[PDB]
Amino acid sequence: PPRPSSGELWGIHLMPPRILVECLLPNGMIVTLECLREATLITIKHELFKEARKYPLHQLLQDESSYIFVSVTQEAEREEFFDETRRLCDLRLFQPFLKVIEPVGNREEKILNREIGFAIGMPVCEFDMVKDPEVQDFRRNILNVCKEAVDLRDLNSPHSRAMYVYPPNVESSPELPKHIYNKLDKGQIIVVIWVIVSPNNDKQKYTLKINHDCVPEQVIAEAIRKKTRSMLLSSEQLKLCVLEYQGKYILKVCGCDEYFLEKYPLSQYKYIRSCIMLGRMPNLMLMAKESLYSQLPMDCFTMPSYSRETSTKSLWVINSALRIKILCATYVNVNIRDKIYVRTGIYHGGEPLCDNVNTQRVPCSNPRWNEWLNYDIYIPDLPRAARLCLSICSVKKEEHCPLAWGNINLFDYTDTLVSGKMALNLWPVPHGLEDLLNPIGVTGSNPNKETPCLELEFDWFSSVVKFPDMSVIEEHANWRENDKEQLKAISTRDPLSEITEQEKDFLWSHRHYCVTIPEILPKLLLSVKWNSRDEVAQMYCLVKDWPPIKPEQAMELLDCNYPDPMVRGFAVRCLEKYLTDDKLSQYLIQLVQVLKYEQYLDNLLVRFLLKKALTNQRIGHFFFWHLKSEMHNKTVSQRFGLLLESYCRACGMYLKHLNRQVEAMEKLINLTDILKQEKKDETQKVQMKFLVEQMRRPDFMDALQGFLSPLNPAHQLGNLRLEECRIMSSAKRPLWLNWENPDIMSELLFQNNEIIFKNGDDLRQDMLTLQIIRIMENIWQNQGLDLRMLPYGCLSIGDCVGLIEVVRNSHTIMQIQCKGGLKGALQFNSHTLHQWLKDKNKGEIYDAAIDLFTRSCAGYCVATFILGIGDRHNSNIMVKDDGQLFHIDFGHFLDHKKKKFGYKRERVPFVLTQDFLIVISKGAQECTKTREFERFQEMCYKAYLAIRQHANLFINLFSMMLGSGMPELQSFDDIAYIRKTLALDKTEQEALEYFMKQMNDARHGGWTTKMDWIFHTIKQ
Amino acid sequence: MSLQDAEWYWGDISREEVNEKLRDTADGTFLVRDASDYTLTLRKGGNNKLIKIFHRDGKYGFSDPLTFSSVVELINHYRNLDVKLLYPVSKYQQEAVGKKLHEYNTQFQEKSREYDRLYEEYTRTSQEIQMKRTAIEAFNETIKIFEEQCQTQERYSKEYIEKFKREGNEKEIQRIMHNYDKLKSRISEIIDSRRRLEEDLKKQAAEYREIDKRMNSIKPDLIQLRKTRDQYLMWLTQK
Ligand SMILES: Cc1cc([C@@H](C)Nc2ccccc2C(=O)O)c2oc(N3CCC(C)(C)CC3)c(C)c(=O)c2c1
Ligand SMILES: Cc1nc(NC(=O)N2CCC[C@H]2C(N)=O)sc1-c1csc(C(C)(C)C)n1
Repeated sequence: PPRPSSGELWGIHLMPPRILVECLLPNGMIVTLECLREATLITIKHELFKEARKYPLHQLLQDESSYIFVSVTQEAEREEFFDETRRLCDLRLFQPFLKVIEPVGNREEKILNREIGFAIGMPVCEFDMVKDPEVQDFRRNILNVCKEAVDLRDLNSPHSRAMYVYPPNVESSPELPKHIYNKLDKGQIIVVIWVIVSPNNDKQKYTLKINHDCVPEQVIAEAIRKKTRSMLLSSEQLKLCVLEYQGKYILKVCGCDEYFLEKYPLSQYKYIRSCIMLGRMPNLMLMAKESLYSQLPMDCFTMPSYSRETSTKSLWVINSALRIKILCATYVNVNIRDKIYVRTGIYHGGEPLCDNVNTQRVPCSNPRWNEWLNYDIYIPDLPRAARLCLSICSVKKEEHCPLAWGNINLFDYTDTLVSGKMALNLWPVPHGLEDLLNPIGVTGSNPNKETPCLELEFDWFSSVVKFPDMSVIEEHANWRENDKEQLKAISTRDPLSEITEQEKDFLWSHRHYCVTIPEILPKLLLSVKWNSRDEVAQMYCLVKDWPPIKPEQAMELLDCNYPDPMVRGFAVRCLEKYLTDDKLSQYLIQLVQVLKYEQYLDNLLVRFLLKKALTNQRIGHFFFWHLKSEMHNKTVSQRFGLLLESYCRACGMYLKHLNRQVEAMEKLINLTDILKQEKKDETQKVQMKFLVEQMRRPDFMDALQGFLSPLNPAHQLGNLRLEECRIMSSAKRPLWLNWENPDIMSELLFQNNEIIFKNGDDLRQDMLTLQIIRIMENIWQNQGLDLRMLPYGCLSIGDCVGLIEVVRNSHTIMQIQCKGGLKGALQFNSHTLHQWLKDKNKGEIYDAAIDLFTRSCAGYCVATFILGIGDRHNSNIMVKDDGQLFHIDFGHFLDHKKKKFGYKRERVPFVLTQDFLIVISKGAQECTKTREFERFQEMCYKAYLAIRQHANLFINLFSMMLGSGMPELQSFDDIAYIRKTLALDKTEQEALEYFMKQMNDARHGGWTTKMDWIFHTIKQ
Repeated sequence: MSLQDAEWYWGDISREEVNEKLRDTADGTFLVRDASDYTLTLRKGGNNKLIKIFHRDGKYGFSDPLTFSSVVELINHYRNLDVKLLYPVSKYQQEAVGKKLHEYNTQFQEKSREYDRLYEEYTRTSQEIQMKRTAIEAFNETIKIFEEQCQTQERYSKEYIEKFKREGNEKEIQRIMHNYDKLKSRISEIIDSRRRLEEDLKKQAAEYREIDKRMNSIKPDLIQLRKTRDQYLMWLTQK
């Protein structure tokens, strides 16, 4: 069991400066020794063996080198501390004692397992103790994918390793939209390649003008030419110079660790494309290939220590209906304020296969049924994804109610069918769950064996049942006109569009034609009757030979509506062939969340994701963090922890950097815990006093300086600029942290790294929002609509704990109004925004900054409408000095639809319509109607329609993010909001009227209302 | 039989207000809706099926051969695998009865608050239990180490102790015995801290189930207080 707090001892957040430590010596002598809380094990051992010569049996003490410290951690394990640099407080001790022993066993294995356990947040030994055969079979077998990935890493010994660690950060397509192509000079771009010439860094430039579509090797060649111009060489001599030394060098981004290792167009690289769009000049750095491969570890992979006639008929042979016995329940916490019954039912994912059957009403105090329930369904008609959802409910007849639920996969991971006696510990009911069963609920028995444990007996047949192999299903499978107008219209309707029974059977009938229009496969699968081996067998054979569809559409087949294994296998194969690494990073959140839905531990999706994580560290990093940030939840803990064990046992030497990140986050969690709990009611001056005091201590400085930012491990975090670090005003007690950028030329990118660490709020909302904002900006730019967004980084690292990128030199409109000053006027006056933008952008800069403002503002307005985001006043919208607008605080989904009662959204007043209308076109008291506002409107309209054109994508995104128990993402009814904002039922040209009407209404409502500054109440 | 009779017909009420109007209901509970037109929502197989009614030339039907020219004859035809319809969802289900709809909502919110003032003290208790479970596990292993430490003593020492006795040095062995005695003392002290933590374990295991019982008593009420406070459409800012 993982430890509950990030304290240094059990129930103490911080060790007092001086602690008494009971040292158990290797001669059986106990010696209490006063240690400093920050003291290393080295010095503690030294001062122990010094003051231990005072105690008897002192001659037996060997050299202190030949001994190692051992103790009990807060996880309740024996940690043998092999690293003796570690400080006392960083030991995570249960209580302050230290046993001194001599080393035993293999040291390498002990160390590696301890590092894996630290990374996870759970000691690895707990997995060894687990007895479920599926768990150990997964642990053993998944190493196949691990070995394959490490083999691909060492396939090209020098280069492939570099590709694994520093994969090319590129866009999906090299095709450069034309409004971007125009931004550069006649099809080419200005670039600056730098060279570091000596150690105590001197620097020399090479300003090149290069075709925008050149590969890195070609850029290096042009730089070599630049240098070998002053050189005295023949024409064929220059030729031989370049030819031989083209590929003896490599390019890096000045100021971060992103390298141009692959043969891509320079514009396809995200950094250079960014430079083009933003008009900034790319600053690269030349570097000898040897000078990089030297800094690679050569990390290998070695197998762990856990890598160590029966009568069977097929399921197609059994003739009977499914029947299961309900024996008894250990206990129920009933008040006897009323009779209970066991409601059961067989389900194929969300929907039940047959009709739900119940047990009899029995005494509440004495719980026994012992009754053989029959289910109205045929046994061979069972699909592969069949499973049993059941629950214990109560009565007053008058008022039903559920108490403890449970789900079980009706087949094994081996394909065997359940039979005989079984005990299932039940799970509790979520806070606001009033359903009689838990269908979407996780499958399997409760690890907590103390909660209610139901016992039952499934039907035992003559032999051991199994689900038939695919060939038998194909054997079974082997037994017009023109209605195509519809097929090319129902395949274009969003996933949540109703599927009528007429259309269901119309699709199932003309199914062998559907292959022509492959993207209709989702809808088609929903129109199948899954409790029929007949239709299931036919559909299987259609699935196997189905045309690969675009990856964005195949993701749909991985959400909850499609639980059949062949469907998911098809989607996984689609991803394996057609999905780019770029978008795999882009959609990783949904891909990780979707692992939960799969029936069994070992499957095709987990293997695919683990392989791609062990093949690309930019995937593997966020793969790791997304899995670790869900280890707090017990329902997923085991699956995600086993997967994390698999990854950490193969990622190689990045594991140590991950450990550094974990260590740092742990210290931050603990510090904020103190600020929130113990020092709750202290003034801010004293909390900041404590903050400075505690950060300056060496355990913190060492632990939280020099590591990779989890927000983007391409950024190194250097030394803390403490004078900038501060506690934020927010009640939840955040931490504003500032690092130097250690990069050799941090001058050419990030001067300062600034991150917010907040311990309090759930960030999954913000994360999903920003990811969607990012997707939208991508869509608009591919369609030649230059709307510059700012989807700042955000990463949840644990239960309501995460990180937030800071945007340099940005301010809230609240600020700009106040920050701009009073200037003699108690009131900001609302105009001020325009004059603050004018005071920071003068001359010709003014017009371009205004363009930036309007282009950003339009996109953010459209996105704030399409997505259910309200609460948009002068404290959520921010402006940079160059004039880029961007929104923050994406806390609520789908317009608080879950929240409150549901009778609003008829009227929404936007406060700052005038304040922006002044910037979007200067002056002119009538800026209700100017040419520039007309251009603003056209932009917003085009953006709205552009998202509407791709709507299915966002529907699928939200539908995949239903695995996460998010506040405003629980049922499809939630997701149905964007169907209304986009008006997918209304025709393309009716939806533009929808949008324009809503916008006009909000604008005028804003013209009238009053803001009441601080509390933002109204006056009308 | 008319355009709107108020027996099984609603307007364009969303799909969110259908599933819950026939959730966990028998094979039958049905209603008529509108489409992007008419719609028929039906229940069978433990599932919710959706059938469209094509209305062209003022006529209605399902299959290809049209067999009706009105809305309400269609229902009674099949009413008495096209399985029949059973139970309809009535429209009139319970002078200016609006003020009374405070007293029935004031229960829910307060009964929600009192449930929230319980689920919190359920979660807080729940995790607090697991904490103590692990701490006992910690103490156990800690004890083992000290018991192993004692084995190290009564083995390395019993060669010096049984060497000074044959040499004459009692108050040297008295130091070794003072040490061993303090070692055993720090064993019994840990055992007692662990026994007290098991006492708190069972205290919290009883308090936990009391919280669970109270929740099991409260829960049936909140669901029934959900259907009593339904709103009336078309009216603004009722409190
Ligand atoms: C200049 C401006 C105008 C608007 C609206 C009021 N006007 C139009 C917008 C587009 C096209 C035409 C008009 C028109 O009325 O002609 C803005 O709306 C929002 N919101 C998003 C939509 C909400 C309902 C949530 C209100 C908040 C934000 C955040 C703005 O920055 C914004 C800026
Ligand atoms: C994106 C983002 N950028 C920020 N930058 C700044 O605040 N500043 C930059 C230098 C001056 C200073 C200022 N304006 O006071 S905070 C933030 C942000 C994102 S979510 C968030 C909540 C804490 C409100 C949740 N906050």
